[PDB]
Amino acid sequence: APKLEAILGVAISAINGFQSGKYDELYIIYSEFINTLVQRPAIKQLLPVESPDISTTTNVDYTYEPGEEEVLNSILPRYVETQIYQAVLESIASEHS
Amino acid sequence: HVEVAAEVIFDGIPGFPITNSFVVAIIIDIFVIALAVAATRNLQMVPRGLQNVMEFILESLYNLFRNINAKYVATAFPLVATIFLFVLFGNWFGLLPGVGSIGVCGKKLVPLFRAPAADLNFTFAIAVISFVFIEYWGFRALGPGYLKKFFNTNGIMSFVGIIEFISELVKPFALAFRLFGNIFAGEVLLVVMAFLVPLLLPLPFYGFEVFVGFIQALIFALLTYAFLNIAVT
Amino acid sequence: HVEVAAEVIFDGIPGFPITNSFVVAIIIDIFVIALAVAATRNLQMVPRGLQNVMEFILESLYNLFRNINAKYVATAFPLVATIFLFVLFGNWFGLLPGVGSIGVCGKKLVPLFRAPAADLNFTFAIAVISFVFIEYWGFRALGPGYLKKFFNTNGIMSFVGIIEFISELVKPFALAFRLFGNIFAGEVLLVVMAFLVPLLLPLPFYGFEVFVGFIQALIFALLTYAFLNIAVT
Amino acid sequence: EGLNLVATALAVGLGAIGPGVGIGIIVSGAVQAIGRNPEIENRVVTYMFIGIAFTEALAIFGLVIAFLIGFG
Amino acid sequence: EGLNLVATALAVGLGAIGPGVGIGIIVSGAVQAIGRNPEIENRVVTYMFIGIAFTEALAIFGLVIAFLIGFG
Amino acid sequence: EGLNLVATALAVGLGAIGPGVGIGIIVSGAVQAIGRNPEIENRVVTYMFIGIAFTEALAIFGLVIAFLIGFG
Amino acid sequence: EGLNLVATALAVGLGAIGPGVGIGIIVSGAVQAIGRNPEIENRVVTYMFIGIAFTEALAIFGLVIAFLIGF
Amino acid sequence: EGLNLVATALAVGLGAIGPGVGIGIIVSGAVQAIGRNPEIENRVVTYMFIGIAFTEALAIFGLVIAFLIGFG
Amino acid sequence: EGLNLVATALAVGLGAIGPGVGIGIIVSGAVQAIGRNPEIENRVVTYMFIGIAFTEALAIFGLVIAFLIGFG
Amino acid sequence: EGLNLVATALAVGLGAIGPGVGIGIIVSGAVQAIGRNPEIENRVVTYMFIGIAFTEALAIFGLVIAFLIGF
Amino acid sequence: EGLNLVATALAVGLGAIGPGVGIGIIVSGAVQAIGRNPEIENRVVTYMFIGIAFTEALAIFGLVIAFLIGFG
Amino acid sequence: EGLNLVATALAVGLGAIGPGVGIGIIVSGAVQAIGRNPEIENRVVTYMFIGIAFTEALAIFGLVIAFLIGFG
Amino acid sequence: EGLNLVATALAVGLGAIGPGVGIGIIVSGAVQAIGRNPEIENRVVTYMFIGIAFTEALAIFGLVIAFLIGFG
Amino acid sequence: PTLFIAQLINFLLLIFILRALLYRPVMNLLNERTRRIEESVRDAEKVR
Amino acid sequence: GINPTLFIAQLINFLLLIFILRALLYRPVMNLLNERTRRIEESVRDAEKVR
Amino acid sequence: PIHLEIVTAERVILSDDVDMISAPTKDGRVGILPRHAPLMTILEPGELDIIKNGERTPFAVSGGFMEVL
Repeated sequence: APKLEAILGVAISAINGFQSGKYDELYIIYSEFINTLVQRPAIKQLLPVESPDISTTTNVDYTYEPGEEEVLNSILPRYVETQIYQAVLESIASEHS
Repeated sequence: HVEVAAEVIFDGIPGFPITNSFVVAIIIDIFVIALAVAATRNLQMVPRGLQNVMEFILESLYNLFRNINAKYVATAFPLVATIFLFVLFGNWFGLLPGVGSIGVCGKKLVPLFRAPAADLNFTFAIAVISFVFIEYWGFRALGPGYLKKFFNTNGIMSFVGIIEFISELVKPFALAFRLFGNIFAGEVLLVVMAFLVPLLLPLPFYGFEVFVGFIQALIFALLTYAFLNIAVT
Repeated sequence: HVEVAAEVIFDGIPGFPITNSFVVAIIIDIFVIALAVAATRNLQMVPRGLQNVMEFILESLYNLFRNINAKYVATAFPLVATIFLFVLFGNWFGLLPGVGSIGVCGKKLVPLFRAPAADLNFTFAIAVISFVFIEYWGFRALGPGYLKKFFNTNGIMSFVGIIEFISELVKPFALAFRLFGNIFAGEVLLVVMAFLVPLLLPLPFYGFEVFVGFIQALIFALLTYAFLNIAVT
Repeated sequence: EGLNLVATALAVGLGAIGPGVGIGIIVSGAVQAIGRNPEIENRVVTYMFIGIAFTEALAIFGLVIAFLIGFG
Repeated sequence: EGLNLVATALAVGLGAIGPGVGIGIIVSGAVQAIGRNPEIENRVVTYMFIGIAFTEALAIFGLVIAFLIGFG
Repeated sequence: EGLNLVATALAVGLGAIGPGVGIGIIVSGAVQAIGRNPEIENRVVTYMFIGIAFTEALAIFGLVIAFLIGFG
Repeated sequence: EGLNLVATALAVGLGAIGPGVGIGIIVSGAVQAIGRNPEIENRVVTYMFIGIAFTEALAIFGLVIAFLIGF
Repeated sequence: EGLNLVATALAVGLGAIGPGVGIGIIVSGAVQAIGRNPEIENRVVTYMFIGIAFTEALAIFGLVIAFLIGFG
Repeated sequence: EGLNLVATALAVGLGAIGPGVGIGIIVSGAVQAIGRNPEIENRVVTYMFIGIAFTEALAIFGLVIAFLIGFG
Repeated sequence: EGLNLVATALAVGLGAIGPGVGIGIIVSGAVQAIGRNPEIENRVVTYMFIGIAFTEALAIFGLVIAFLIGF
Repeated sequence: EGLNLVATALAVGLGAIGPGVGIGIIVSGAVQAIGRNPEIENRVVTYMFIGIAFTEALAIFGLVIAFLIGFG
Repeated sequence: EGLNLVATALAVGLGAIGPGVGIGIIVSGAVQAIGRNPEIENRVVTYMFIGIAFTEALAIFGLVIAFLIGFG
Repeated sequence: EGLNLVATALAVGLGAIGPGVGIGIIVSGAVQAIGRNPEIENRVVTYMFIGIAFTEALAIFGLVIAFLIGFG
Repeated sequence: PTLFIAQLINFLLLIFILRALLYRPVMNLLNERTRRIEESVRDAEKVR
Repeated sequence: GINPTLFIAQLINFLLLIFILRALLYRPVMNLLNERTRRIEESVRDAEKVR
Repeated sequence: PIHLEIVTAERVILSDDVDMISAPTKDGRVGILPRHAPLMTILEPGELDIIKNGERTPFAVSGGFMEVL
């Protein structure tokens, strides 16, 4: 049951290389948990393009107190970390199955 | 020799005074009616040319009024559109050559040959007709009316409400004066500024007038419909 | 009624005129000296009564001075405290009854009852002493210093150093005038407010002016500390 | 003498410049709010009219006084 | 000599520029908070009008003088 | 001695002050709101114009009174 | 000749101008702050009373001058 | 006694600061929206032209008087 | 001549425009900062008053002249 | 008399108030945008020039009057 | 002819309105910066006093001419 | 009677008052603008200096008039 | 008459406002910028001191006129 | 004098109102300041 | 009041109050230092006893 | 009377109904009430406050975001 801090040692380096231009796209391979009997590998894009399959829910607008750029720059590193954290945690469950 | 004049009549008094304001009012009425029938007689399911432009204009204003209010868009559409169409060509006629030059048949008394808005009689006429339309539909929609605005604090202080009466009485004057003030000044702008360098100077300020005259027509149209929406609420 | 004058001479000159700045300001100095002995004599580890009030006032001023500047918090503390204490006592004494009703025992003599800063000379003297203190402390801290005041050519601007020198010179006159103006206006305003509706009208204004004098007294001390900060760097 | 004439001219202009910028900032204040919170239009706009018509009043007081100066 | 008439016209006109700007900014100021916290309305509108009353005050003293010397 | 012409000149120039700056605010306010999102543009466009038209309403009062004094 | 009437007209109207917008900015300053932070009435309201008195000091100074020249 | 010359000078002057600061506000507000959302540029730029239209309209009204008084 | 009287009026009238709005700008800026950073409220209030205390100095400079003119 | 001297100075002087504040506001909004977004420089400056030009049009109108009245 | 008497008022009157609104701008700007970060306290305060000194110096010259016109 | 002395006095007063605030506006926003992204400073500085130097060009012409009037 | 006296008083006060408010706004923009961006504060202060240097320059041009009026 | 009596009456009325409002907080502030000083001194004395 | 003698007398009186205030200000400095020393000593003594 | 949800990357902390929120916003602390206008903001290392019928629980937030609707 690892914590988000454990994956920060890799995620931060990946994002810093992405920001510096060393890496132009970023991917993950994780053991997707389909069922207790089937654990197929999965590929997911990490480049934070967008996640609107939820139809942007109500798509309500907000007043970005720190600003458009500041909110964007502070949410994208967190979003990929959450995606990595979920994928690693999903892999752990798939590993045990 | 700018020869600026506030009100003119150009004789024409068989039995009663017929100012040249009526003369231009009629010729614009004839032109818009001639334009009206031309698109109407050649009615096609897929419009083109002259028919295309007429309906495109009306739907444009119709959408704007629907944005303002849609449940009286159709009822108020006749009055407001005529307000827009009539004055618009008047300003557009007011920019034709011969506004002040005409009159050489004794001072050079000039046939109006301009926007009728440059005379007050046009303005107050356009003012009250809107004002009674607001009040008539104000009583038609609100019923007895004066639920607010007539002291009787109902969430809004009674101190304000006497203020709106002096506002309702002044907007028809404001509506009358805005059409008069902007356009007649544009007339005096053209003549007086032509007094200095009448060649190659007036063109920028010219197109400024036609744009303003174009805007003055629509802003007047918007206000009457908007005031109708304000009165209804 | 409602008479006020900016010049006071009092009476009884023993070889030198004794203005109002020697009959009410001396009492303020005596009262200020009295506070330094009526509460600092029976000192205790745990302050209480008059001792607690004096300690709290001194601590608040020291903390405010320390926040403004800590390198010379105690270097100029006696100068700032004396100005603040004298001004606060004078401002408070100016609100006492009989300020303008004294001297009747023949026009009435405002002297011995006006504020210490009411006279334009006492306020000017207080600011001048503070101005010299800031310059002397700046001279002591910065040695020769006054590089900006020397108008030496730098990379900022060739015209710089003259306005700042003028502002530094004008700082004493402005401070003296501000103290003189604030006291004079408050005394005049209360007297003028008594001309019309003398009963219970100037209740809040007189009290507000007392707080204004307290604010001004602290501001004068802060401004003197600000000049020290300006002289610091 | 045109002492009444200048009095009319100054009263209308000097009494309207106050509301002149006053009207601008009010609705402009409202249009910022409506862009931020579109759903609250009917409430804020209700306070908009009782603001603008309230402000134009002082201009109206100048006008009726000016008309009194002109004839009265 | 219509100098009295001039004084009346100036007092009412010069009165309006003071509160008139002050009145406008408040409604713009109030509407922003309403777009922020619509439900402080029962409190902020109270604070809004009392401020307007202060703006009303500076207008009326001029108006009182405008009518005092208007009739003598 | 021509003082009436000065009044007319004053009325036109002075009356354009508040509306001149007020109109600058309103359109600046609207475009900022429109810049936030274009979906609400059409609705606030009318709210812009009705705010605008009230601004000229005060100015043209100075305009109209100028002709009433200059030619009457 | 009537100049004393004119002098009164200046003092009352013109002395109230600075505060006329000044009184606005104070409470218009508070409304955004209290709207953002509802629970800060303990000091913002008090300081807003501090500001209104100071800005109205100019207004009353204009008034008192008007009475002195008025009489 | 060139009193009318003062009127001509005054009319153009007060007619300038009225809109002369507004149009600065007009472009200042518009350009911020341009930077944030350049997609709506062509839509809002027309309105910026629409907004300035009333301003120089009020401005040249003074110029109308500035030349009318100078010559009859 | 009563020109001495209007001298007092301009002395108290003008010279109040600046600090009158000066009071507004100072505290309004401060109260905004108080809401943002309530913890440092005491420190900024000290700067808040010294900002004020300098401005009525400008205001009173009008009054002292207004009193000097009244008393010669 | 010399009133035409005064009118010339007032026209050039009081004519300069309008654009004087206006020009500063124009580029200040423009410089804010260019600092926020550098990519639109070719567009904002083009609009800033065609907008700022209208300010001095009012001024040069008065500036001409400063010569017509003088001569 | 007390033309010197009115010269006193406008001299202090004009010279106070500018810095009066001027120094208000510094304090509001300065206090706003502190709320963002109190770490820059030492630098800004020195710059804060530099700004007010320069603008008030202009007002000081209005004072000295007021004394100059008072005497000669 | 000294009207030329008045004329030169008012010309510089109006000539500087206009852009005097304006020259502040450009650099007040400038220090803000170069604050966000210093890399455009290499380019925006050219646009600013032409921005200022084109402003007092209006102002200094008022001085030229003042010099023109001070000696005929 | 006393037109020499009023001219020099007007020269000092008038023309110190725009620069006076210009000085207030200019450092206010800087203090806002340096607080948010302390890293480049030293470089931008130069522009601030460049910016102010023009402000008094306009004002001092008023001061030099006063000496000319006093000395003829 | 009528003005002198009115001035004394206004001063007395102002003094009573100002003292009543201030002393409610001033005494509480003084009590809080005295208690804070006493507690710190007592704690330091007790520890030593 | 415009009198050099009055200004000199006021300046001398203000200077005299400064010296009196200097002694008064000197006394609070000693009291402030004593409180700091006692509090520091109490903390040090308490730490030694606990250890 | 607004549904509060404190969700963390590891677990959900609290999901009850809240009267008032004293959020540590980047530019300056803001209050959030039952029907607050829409908002979504960055937080900074600070001390958030939740009011329960006059009781305050310091849910100090090392950092994150807050979407108010």
